[PDB]
Amino acid sequence: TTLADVKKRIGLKDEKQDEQLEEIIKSCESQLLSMLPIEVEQIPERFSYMIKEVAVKRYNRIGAEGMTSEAVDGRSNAYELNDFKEYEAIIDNYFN
Amino acid sequence: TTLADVKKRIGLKDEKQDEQLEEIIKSCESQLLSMLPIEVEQIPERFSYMIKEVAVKRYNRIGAEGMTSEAVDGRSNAYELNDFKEYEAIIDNYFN
Amino acid sequence: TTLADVKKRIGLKDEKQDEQLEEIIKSCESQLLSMLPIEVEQIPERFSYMIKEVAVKRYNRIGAEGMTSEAVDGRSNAYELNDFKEYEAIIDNYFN
Amino acid sequence: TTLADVKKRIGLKDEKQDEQLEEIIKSCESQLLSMLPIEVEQIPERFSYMIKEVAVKRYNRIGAEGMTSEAVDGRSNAYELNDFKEYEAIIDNYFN
Amino acid sequence: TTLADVKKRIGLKDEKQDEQLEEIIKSCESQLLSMLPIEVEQIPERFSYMIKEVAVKRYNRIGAEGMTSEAVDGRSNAYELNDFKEYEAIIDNYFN
Amino acid sequence: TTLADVKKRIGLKDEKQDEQLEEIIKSCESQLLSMLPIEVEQIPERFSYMIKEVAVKRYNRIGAEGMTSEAVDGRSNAYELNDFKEYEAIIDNYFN
Amino acid sequence: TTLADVKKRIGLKDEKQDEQLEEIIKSCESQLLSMLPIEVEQIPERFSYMIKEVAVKRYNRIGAEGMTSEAVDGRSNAYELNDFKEYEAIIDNYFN
Amino acid sequence: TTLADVKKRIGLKDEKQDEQLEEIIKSCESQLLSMLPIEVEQIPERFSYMIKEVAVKRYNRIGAEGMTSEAVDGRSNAYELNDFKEYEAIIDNYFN
Amino acid sequence: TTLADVKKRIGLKDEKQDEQLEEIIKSCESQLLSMLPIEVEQIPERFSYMIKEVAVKRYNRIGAEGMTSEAVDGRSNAYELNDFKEYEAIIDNYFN
Amino acid sequence: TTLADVKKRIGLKDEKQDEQLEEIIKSCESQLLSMLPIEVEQIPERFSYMIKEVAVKRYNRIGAEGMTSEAVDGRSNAYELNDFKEYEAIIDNYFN
Amino acid sequence: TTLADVKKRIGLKDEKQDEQLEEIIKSCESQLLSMLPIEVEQIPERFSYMIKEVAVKRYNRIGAEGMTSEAVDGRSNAYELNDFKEYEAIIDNYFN
Amino acid sequence: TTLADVKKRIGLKDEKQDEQLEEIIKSCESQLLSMLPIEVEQIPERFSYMIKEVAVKRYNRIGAEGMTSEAVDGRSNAYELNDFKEYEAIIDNYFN
Amino acid sequence: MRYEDRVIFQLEQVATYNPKTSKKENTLITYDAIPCNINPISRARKQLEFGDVKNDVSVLRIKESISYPVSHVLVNGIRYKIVDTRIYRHETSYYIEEVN
Amino acid sequence: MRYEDRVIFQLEQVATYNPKTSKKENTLITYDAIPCNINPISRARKQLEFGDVKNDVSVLRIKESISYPVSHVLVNGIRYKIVDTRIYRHETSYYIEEVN
Amino acid sequence: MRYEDRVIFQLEQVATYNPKTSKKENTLITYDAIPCNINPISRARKQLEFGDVKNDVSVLRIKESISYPVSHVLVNGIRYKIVDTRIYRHETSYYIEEVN
Amino acid sequence: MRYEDRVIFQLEQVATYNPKTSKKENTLITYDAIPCNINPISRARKQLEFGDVKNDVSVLRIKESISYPVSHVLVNGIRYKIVDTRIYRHETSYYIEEVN
Amino acid sequence: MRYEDRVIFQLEQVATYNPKTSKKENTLITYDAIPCNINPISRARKQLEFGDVKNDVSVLRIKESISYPVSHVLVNGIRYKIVDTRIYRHETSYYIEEVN
Amino acid sequence: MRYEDRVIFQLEQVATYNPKTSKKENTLITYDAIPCNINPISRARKQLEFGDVKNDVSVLRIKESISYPVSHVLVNGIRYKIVDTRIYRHETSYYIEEVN
Amino acid sequence: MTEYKIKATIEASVAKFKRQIDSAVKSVQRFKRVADQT
Amino acid sequence: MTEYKIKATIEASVAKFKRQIDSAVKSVQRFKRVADQ
Amino acid sequence: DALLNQFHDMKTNIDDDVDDILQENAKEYVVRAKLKAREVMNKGYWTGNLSRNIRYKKTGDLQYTITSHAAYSGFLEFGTRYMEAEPFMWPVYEVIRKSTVEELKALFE
Repeated sequence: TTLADVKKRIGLKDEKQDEQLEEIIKSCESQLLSMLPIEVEQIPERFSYMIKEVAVKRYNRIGAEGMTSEAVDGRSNAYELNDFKEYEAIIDNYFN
Repeated sequence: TTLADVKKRIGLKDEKQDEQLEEIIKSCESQLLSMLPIEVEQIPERFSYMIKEVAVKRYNRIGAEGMTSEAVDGRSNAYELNDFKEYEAIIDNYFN
Repeated sequence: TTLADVKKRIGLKDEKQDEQLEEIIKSCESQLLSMLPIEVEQIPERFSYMIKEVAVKRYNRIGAEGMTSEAVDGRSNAYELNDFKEYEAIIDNYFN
Repeated sequence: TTLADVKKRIGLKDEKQDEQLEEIIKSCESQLLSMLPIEVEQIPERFSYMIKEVAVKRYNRIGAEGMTSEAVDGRSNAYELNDFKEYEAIIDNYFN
Repeated sequence: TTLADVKKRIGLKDEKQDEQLEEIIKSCESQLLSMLPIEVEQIPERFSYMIKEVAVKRYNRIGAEGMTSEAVDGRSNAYELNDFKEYEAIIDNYFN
Repeated sequence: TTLADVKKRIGLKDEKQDEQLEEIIKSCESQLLSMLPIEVEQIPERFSYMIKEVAVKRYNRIGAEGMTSEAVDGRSNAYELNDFKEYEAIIDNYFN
Repeated sequence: TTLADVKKRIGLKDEKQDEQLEEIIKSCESQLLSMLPIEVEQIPERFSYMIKEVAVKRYNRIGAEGMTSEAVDGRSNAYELNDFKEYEAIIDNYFN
Repeated sequence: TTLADVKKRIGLKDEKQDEQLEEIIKSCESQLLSMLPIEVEQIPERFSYMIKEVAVKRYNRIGAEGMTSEAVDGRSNAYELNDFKEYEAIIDNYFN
Repeated sequence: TTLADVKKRIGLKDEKQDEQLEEIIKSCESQLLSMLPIEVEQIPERFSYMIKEVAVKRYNRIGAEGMTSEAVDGRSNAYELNDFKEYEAIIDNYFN
Repeated sequence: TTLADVKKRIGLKDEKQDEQLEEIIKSCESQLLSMLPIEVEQIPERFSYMIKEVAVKRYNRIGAEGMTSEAVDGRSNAYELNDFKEYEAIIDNYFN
Repeated sequence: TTLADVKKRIGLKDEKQDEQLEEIIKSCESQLLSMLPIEVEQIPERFSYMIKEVAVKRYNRIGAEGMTSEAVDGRSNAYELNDFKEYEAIIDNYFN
Repeated sequence: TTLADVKKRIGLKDEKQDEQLEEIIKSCESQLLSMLPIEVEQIPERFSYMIKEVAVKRYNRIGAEGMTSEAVDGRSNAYELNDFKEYEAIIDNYFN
Repeated sequence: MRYEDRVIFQLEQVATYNPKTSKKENTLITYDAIPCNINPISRARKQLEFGDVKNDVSVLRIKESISYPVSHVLVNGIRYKIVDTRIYRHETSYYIEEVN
Repeated sequence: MRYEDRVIFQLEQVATYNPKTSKKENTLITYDAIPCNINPISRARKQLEFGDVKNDVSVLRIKESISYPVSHVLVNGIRYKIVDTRIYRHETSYYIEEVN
Repeated sequence: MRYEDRVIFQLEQVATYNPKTSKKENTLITYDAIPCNINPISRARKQLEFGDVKNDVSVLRIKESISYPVSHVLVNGIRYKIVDTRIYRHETSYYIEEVN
Repeated sequence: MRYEDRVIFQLEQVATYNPKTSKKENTLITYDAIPCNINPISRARKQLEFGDVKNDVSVLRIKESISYPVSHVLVNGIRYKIVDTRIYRHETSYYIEEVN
Repeated sequence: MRYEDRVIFQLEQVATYNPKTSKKENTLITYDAIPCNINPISRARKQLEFGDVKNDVSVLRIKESISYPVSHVLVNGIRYKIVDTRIYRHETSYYIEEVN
Repeated sequence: MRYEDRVIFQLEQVATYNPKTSKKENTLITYDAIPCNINPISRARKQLEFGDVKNDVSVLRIKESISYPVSHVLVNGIRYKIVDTRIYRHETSYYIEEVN
Repeated sequence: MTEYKIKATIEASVAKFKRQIDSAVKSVQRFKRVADQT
Repeated sequence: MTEYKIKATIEASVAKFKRQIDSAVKSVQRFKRVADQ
Repeated sequence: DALLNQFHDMKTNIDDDVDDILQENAKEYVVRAKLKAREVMNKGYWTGNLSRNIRYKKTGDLQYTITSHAAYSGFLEFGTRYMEAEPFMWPVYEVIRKSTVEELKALFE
C-alpha cells in the first residue's frame, strides 16, 4: 500500500512516526507474501487491504509485540492472539 | 454504500471524521468482496448492508483494532473475536 | 415494520432519534431478508415481529455494535453474542 | 390474552405503561404463533398461558433486551438466554 | 389447589397479594396441564402438590421471572434454572 | 410422620410456625408418595424417615424455595439442587 | 448406638441437646437400614460405627441440612455433598 | 493401637481430651476392620499404623466432620474428601 | 533411618521434638513397608531415603494431616495431595 | 538483517543498547536457521523478515525471558508461549 | 557431585548451611540412583548435573517440602509438582 | 559458548556474578548434551545458541529454580513450565 | 424479591410555629399498608450525648412506586425516618433509620 | 448504552456586579434537548447548616460530544450543576449534582 | 453451625437513684443456659485512661430466638455486654464486648 | 500502547530574584513534540480559596525516555506541571496536573 | 505449620511501689522454651518522641496451649510484649511487639 | 529474581557532639557493591516546609543476607536511607527512601 | 487451592496532635495565672 | 495477602500560637510593674 | 477568655471523630467493591461468592482493614498464567483515598 492510506485510517496528520510505520508496512507485506503459495510473486490487489489492516493492528501493538497483556499506570490492554488469523480463512479458501 | 448512511446510523452529524470513515468503508467493501466466490466481480445488493454494519463495528473499535480488551480509569471495552463471523455463515449459505 | 411500532415499545415519544431508528430498522430488514432462501422476495408477515425485536436489541446496543462488554463510569452492560440467534431456529424450521 | 391478566399478575394497577405492554403482548403472540406447526392458524388454548408468562419476562427485561447483564450504582441484573427455552420442549412434545 | 393452601405455606395472613397469587396459581395449573399427555384432561390429585410448590417458587421470584440473578442494595438472589425440573422426572416416569 | 418429631429435631419448642410445618410435611409426604411405583398406595415404613428429613431441609429453605442462593449484609445461604436426590437412589434400589 | 457414645465424641457433657441428638441418631439408623438389602432386618454391628460418625456430621450440620454453604457474621462453613458417601463403597462391597 | 502413641505423635501431653481420642480410635479401628475382606477377623499388624494416621487426621478435623471448609475471621481450614482414600489402594493391592 | 539424618536436614539442633519425629519416622517406615510386595520383609536400602524425605514432609504438615490448605493469622500453607505420590512410580517400576 | 532496520522499527535512535540487540539478532538468525530443513545452508530471503519481527519481540522481553508474567506496582506484562509459534506454520507450509 | 559446585551455583559463600546441603545432595543422589535401571550400580557421568540441579531446587524448597504454596506478609512461593519430572523423560529416552 | 556472549545479552558489565553464570552455562551444556542421541559427543554448533538462551532464562530464574510463582514485596514473577520445551521440537525434528 | 413484609408509610407534615401559643404541632398523614421486602432487624448500640440507644439502620424495597409523598415508615413495629430513596425503573428502594 | 432520556443543557453566564444598583443578575443560555443516559434518581439526605435537603449526586452520558459551553443540566425535572466532565473518544460523561 | 458452647444470658435491670442513701443498686436477672456458637477468644490490648486491659470483642450465635429481655452474656467465664443483636429468620446473632 | 497524541515538553527555568528591580523573571525552554499516550481529559471541579476551577489530573506515557530536563508539558492545549515521573526499562510514565 | 523456632515465654510480675525506697522492682518468671512458628523478622523505623528506633511487629504460633501465665516472649534474641493472644481449638496465636 | 543492579551499602556512624568545637562530624563506612534487584525509579513531588523536592520511595532485594551493619544505600546514583529491612529465609528485602 | 486473599487498610495517627494540644493548653493556663494577679 | 494502605497523620503548628500567647504574657507583666513599683 | 474549654473538647472528642470517619469510609469501601466486582467480572461464570465475601473489621484503634475473603480473589485482582486481570479493589482504593483525605481535612478546616 501507500503509507498515506494507513496514515489516514489511524488519523495521523504529521511526519513524526513515518519511520516506524514504513517498517511495519514493509513487514506486513513480507509476511503476507510469505503466506501465499510459492508460485505467487506479488500480493494480488484483491488482498491489498489486509496489509493496511494489520499495519493498524501492529501500530496499536507497538511496544507490546510479544505480550498478551500490558498494564501501565492504570492503562490496560489485552491483545488478539494472531494478527492474520481472520485472513487465513480467506487466503486458503481463495487459492484452494 | 454511501458514506452518508453509515454517518446517519452512527448519528455523527459533523465532518470531523470523514477521512477515517471513508477508509473504513473502503476496507469493509474490499474484505466482503474478498469473501465472495472467486468469479463474483460485484457485491450482491442483497449483502450491501453488511458493509454498513461492519463499518459501524469498526468505527466503535477505533483505537482497539488488535486489542481484545481495553481499559482505563473507569472506561472499559471488550471486543468480539471477528467482525464478519455472523456473516460468514450467511454468505456461505447464500452461495451453497 | 412501521417505525411507530418500534417507537412504541422502547417508550419513545419524540422525534430526536428517528434517523437512527430508521437505519436500524432498514438494516434489520435487510439482514432477515438475507437469511431466508434465495427465492424469497419479502419477509413474510409471519416473521414481521423479528424486525421489531431486533430493532429494539440494536437500539440498546447503540454505541457498542462490536463489543461484548461496555463499562462507562459505573454503568456497565454485557451483550448477547448474536441478535438473530433465537430466530434461526424458527426460520430454518419453517422453510425446512 | 387480555392485557388485564398480565397487568394483574405483575401487580401494575395504573395505566402508565399500557402502550408498552400491548406491544410486548402482540410480540409474544406473534412469536408463539411462529413456533407452531406451519398448518396451525391459531394458538391452542392449552398454550394460552405462555403468552402471559413470556410477556412478564419481557416486562422485566425492558431496557435489557439484547443484554445478558446490566449493572448500575446499587442495582444489577442477569438474564437467561432465551425466553421460550422452557416452552420449546413442551410445544415439541405436544405436537410430537 | 385452593389459594389458602399456598397462602398458609408462605406464611401470609392478609389479602393484599391475592390478585397476584391467583394468577400465579392459575399459570402453574395451566403449565402442569401442558406437561401431561394430550389425553389427560385434569392434573391428577397425585400431583396436586406440584402446583403448590411452584406457586411458592414463583412467589419468591416475583419481579425476576426472567433473571438468573437479582441484586438490589446489598440483597442478592440467584434463581433455579427451571421451576418444574424436579417434577419432570416424576411426571414422565409416571406416565411411561 | 407426626409433626412433633420434626418439631423435636429442629429444636423448635414454641408453636409459632406449626401452620407452615404442617404444610411442609403434607407436601413432602405427597412428593414421596409420588416417587413410589404406581401400584403402591402407602409409603413403606422403611422410608418414613425421609418425610422428616426433607421437611427439615425445607424448613431451612423457607424464603428460598426457588433460589439457588440468598445473600444479605453478611448472611448467605447456598442450596443444594434437589431435596430428594439422595433418596431417589435408595427408593430405586429398594424397588429394583 | 447408645447416645452416650456419640455424646462422648462431640465432647458434650450436659443434657441440653439430647432431644435433638436422639432424633438425629434415630434418623441415621433408619437411613442406614434403608441402604442395606431388603432381607437385612438390623444393621450388623460390623457397621455400627457409621451411625455414630454420621450422627456427628449431622450434629455439625444442624441448621444447614439443605445447604452447600452457610455464612453468618464472619463464620463460614461449606458442607460435604453426601453424609454416607464414603460408606456406600463399604456397604456395597460387603454385600456384593 | 495404644492411645499413648497417637497421643505422642500429636504431642498432646495432658489428659484433657482422652475421652474424645478414645472414641476416635475406636472408630478408626472399626472402619478399617470394615474395609478388610469379609473373612478377615483381625486387622493385620502390617496395617496397624493406619489406625494411628487416620486418628490424627480426625483429631485435626474435630468440629468439621461433615464440612469441606471452615473459616472465621482469619483462621481457615479446608479438608480432603476421604480420610482413607490413600489407604483403600494399599489394602486392595495387599489382598489382590 | 536414624533420627539424626532427618534431624540434620530440617535443621534441628535440640531435643524438644524427638518424640514426634520418632513416631513420624516409625509411621513412614510402616507405610513404605506396606507399599512393597507381600514377600518383602524390609525396606531395601535402595529406598531408605524415601523414609527421610516423607518424614520431612510430614514434619512440615504437623497439625494439618488432613487439610488441603491452612491459614493462621496471615500465614498460609497449601499441601500436596499425597506424600508418596512421586515414589509410587519408582517402587512399582522397580518390582515390575 | 541489518541492525539498523530493527533499530528503526523499535524507534530506538541512540546507541545505548546495540550490544544487546546485536546478540538478540544473532540469536534469532541462529534459531531460524535451525528450524529450516537440514540441507538448507541459508535463510531464504522470503523469510528475512522473521528475524526482525522476533528480534523486536525479544527486545520487549528483555528481563523476562524465562517468565510467563512480570509485575511490579502497576507495571505488568504477560508474554505469549513461544516467539516463533506463528512462523512454525509458515516455514512448514513453505517446505511442504 | 562436590558440595562446592552446588555451593557456587547458589552463590552461598559462608558455611552456615553445609549440614543441610550435604543431606540434600545425599538425598538427590540416592533418588537418581533409584530411577536408573535395576542393574546400573553407578550414576552415569552424563547425568551428573541432575544431582546439582535438583539440589538447588530443594535448597529453595527448604521449609516447603510437602507444600504446593507458602505465603506470609506478601512473601509467596508456589512450587512445581515434581522435582525430577523434567528428567524422568531424559533418563527414559537414554535407556530406551 | 563463551561466558562473554551470555554476559553481553543480559547487559552485565562487571565480574560480580561470574561464578554463578559459569555454573549455569556448564549445567545448560550438560543438559543439552543429555538430550542429544547417545552417539553424539558434542553439541553441534548449529544448536550453540540454545546454551546461551537457556543460560539467560536461568539467570532470570535464579533463586526460583523450582517455583512457578514468586512474589517478594510487590515484585511478582511467574515462570515457564520447562526451559527447553521450545527447543525439544527442534532437536527431535533434526535428528529424526 | 420476596415481598412478604407489610410497611405502613407516613408523612409527618410540618406546621408553622405559632408564637401566640409557643406550639408547632405537626400532623401525621398515614397510608394503607404496602407489601415490601426488608433487611433483617439490627439493634446496634448508638451512643448519643445522653447515653446509649438501640438504633436500627436498614433498607426497604417495594415493587414499582407510590404516587404519594412520604417521610417515615412503620414496619415490624419500629418507626423509621427515610434518609434516602432510590428510584429504579420497576423498583423503589428506601434507606431508613429508626427514630430514637 | 441505551440513550433514552432527554437532557437540556444550560450555561449560566456570570454577570459583572454593578455597584450602582447592587445587582449581579446572571443570564441563562439554554439549549435544545439531547438524548442521554443517566443513573437512577437518588434523593439522599444532605445536611446543610440550615437543615436537611434532598440531594442527588449522579452521572449522565452522551454519545460523541457537544460543540458548545455548558454549566448546568436540567433532566427529569431536576436541575444539576456539572462538577466533572470526562471526555472519551466517542462518548462524554458528566458528573452532576443537584442544586439545592 | 455446630452449637457446642453454653451461654448464660443476663439482664442487668437499672434501678432508680435513691438520693436519701446515695445508692442506685441494680439487680441482675439471670437465665438458664442456652446452646450457642461463638468465635475463638481474643485477648486484645485495649488502652484506657488508667492503662492496659485485656479486652475481647466477639460474636455469638443461637438458633431461632429467645422470648426474654437480655443485656449481658456470661460464657467461657467471661462476661460481655451485648452491643448489637441481629435477627435473621431462624437464627439470632449477638455482637458482644467484654466488660472491663 | 497506541502512541497517537503529540506532547510538547517544557522546562521553566527558575531565575534568581533581583531586588533592585523586584523581578524574578523565569525563562521557558521548550522542546520538539514527542509521540505520547494520554488518559482521557477530565475537567473536575477543584475548590480553591478564591473559588472553583476546572482541574485536570492525568497520566502521560512515552516510549523509552528523553535525554533532557523537563518540568511541564503542553498537550491538547492544556499546560500541566509534572508531579511524578516513573522510569521503566523501555517506557516512561509521567503523572501530570493542570496549572490553574 | 512448621514449628521450627524455639520461643522462651516470660511473665514480668508487677511489684507494688515502695514509697520508703522509691522502688517498684518487678520480677521476671521465665519458662522453658517451646517450639513455635513465627513470621520473618521486620525492623521498621518507628518514630518516637526522642527519635528513630528499629521496631518489630510480628505474630507467633504454638500448637495447643500453655498452662501458665505469660506477658513477654524472647525469640530470635529479641524481647517482645504480647499485645494479643488468640485461642483456637488446637492452636494458640500471639500478636507480639518488640520492647524499645 | 533477576539480580542485575549493583548496590553500594553504607553505614553512617554517628559521632558524639563535641561542645568545645560545636561539631558532631559523623563518619561513613562504605562497602563493596552487591548484586541486587530494585523497583523502577520514581521521582514524586514531596512537599516540605521549604518547598518541593523530587523524592523516591522504593524497595531493594538481595539474595541471602549481609554480615555487616548498614544504614544507607547508594544505587542508580541516588542515596537512600533504609527505613525497613525484612529478613526472609533465603532473601533480604530493604525498604528505602531517598535523602532530600 | 491457596488462600490468596487481598487486604486494604485505612488507619490514622492522633498522638502528635494530642501533644501539640497539651502544649497550647498549658501556654494558655500560663496566661490565666498571670491574669489572675492582674 | 497483598495489603493496600491509606495512612492519615494529624498535625497542628502550635509553635506560632505559643509565641503569641507568651508575647501577650510578657506584655501584660509590664503593666503589673508600672502599677506597683 | 474560656478558650481552655475549646481546647479541652478538641483533646477529648476528636478521637471519636476520626474513628467515625474511618468507619464510614471502610463501609463505603466494601459497598463500592461489591459493586465493582460485578462491574468487571462478567465473562459469565458469576455465582457472586466473591461478593458474598468482601468484608471489613476494626483491626486496631483508628485502624480498619477491608478484606476479600474468597480464596481465588487474588487471581482475579492480578490475573494469572491463563487469565487477564480484572482489578476490583484497586479502583476503589483510588476513590476511598480521596474521600478519606478530604473528609479528614473537613474535620479541621
